This record gives sequence, structure tokens and C-alpha cells, in this order.
Amino acid sequence: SGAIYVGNYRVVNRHLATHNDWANLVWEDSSRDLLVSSTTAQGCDTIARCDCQTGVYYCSSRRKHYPVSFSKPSLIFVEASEYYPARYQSHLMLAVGHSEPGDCGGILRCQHGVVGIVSTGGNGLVGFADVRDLLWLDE
Ligand SMILES: COc1ccccc1[C@H](NC(C)=O)C(=O)N1CCC[C@H](C(N)=O)C1
Ligand SMILES: [Zn+2]
Repeated sequence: SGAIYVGNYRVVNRHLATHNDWANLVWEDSSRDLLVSSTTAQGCDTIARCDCQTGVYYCSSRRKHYPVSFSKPSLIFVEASEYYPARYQSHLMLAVGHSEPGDCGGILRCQHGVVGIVSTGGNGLVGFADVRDLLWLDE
């Protein structure tokens, strides 16, 4: 679990959005596993606007942060789960690092701010949904 809170927005994994997230929907994209909802309070996070390929992510299944080198956002095949059919997920960045079911929502940050959130994983891999192209989160 986990979310990004920026301005009057909350960014979560679409497959983990709550009834309240859907009732206050701003934007969602099943192909990216993202959903943004509106909030009444001002957020705590700021968003990176960069091309960094290294950073640090939070891994809830280890209660620890780990450094990672990650690929550029791209279209990557993701096998079927209880939440989605087998499909291509877009704006996804892969890295080598621990992740297991439950780790979605952990934030990935570089020196410039929030880069994205954990969205996929498996066998020593971790995939992050990028948010750096969502320029409207800042306005
Ligand atoms: C962090 O996720 C994992 C990590 C290691 C192993 C497995 C997983 C997850 N598999 C299960 C069965 O929970 C996983 O990758 N996803 C499930 C939730 C939706 C995700 C998506 N973006 O399509 C895909
Ligand atoms: Zn950066």
C-alpha cells in the first residue's frame, strides 16, 4: 500500500484505489495502473521533473529503503493477476530489487523528488509506475 500526496491530489495504484478515491476521481489509466483523486488538505510530496535512472525506493516487505538503477518508462508485458488480464502496462520502469505482493505503493525518489510508485515485481525484480510526465499534478 502507499500513495503520493501533492497539492490537492492523491496518487495511488489504480488496483488499490478505495471507494473514496473513485468518488473523488480526477484521472485514471488502467494501462498505467494509476489513479489520481482530489483531496481537501494540501499534500506533503513534490514531483521530480527529470530523466534520472537511479534512485531509492521504499520496500514495505523489508521495512527498508533500497537503492536502484531503473529503465526508462516503457511498454512492458505484465502477466495476468487477480486485478488485470495479461497485458502491456505503459510508463513502467524495471529494476533489480526485492518486491513481493503487498509492496505496491512504495515511493521511488531521486534527488529531484518523487519519481513513481511500486506497481509490479517478481523473482528479484521491481517495477515502478512513472509519474514525472503528469505535469498537471504541480498546477
Ligand atoms: C509488487 O507486485 C509483485 C511483486 C512480486 C511478485 C508479484 C507481484 C504482483 N503479483 C501478485 C500476484 O500480487 C504484481 O506484480 N502485480 C499484482 C498487482 C497488479 C500489478 C500490475 N501492475 O499489473 C501486478
Ligand atoms: Zn531526478
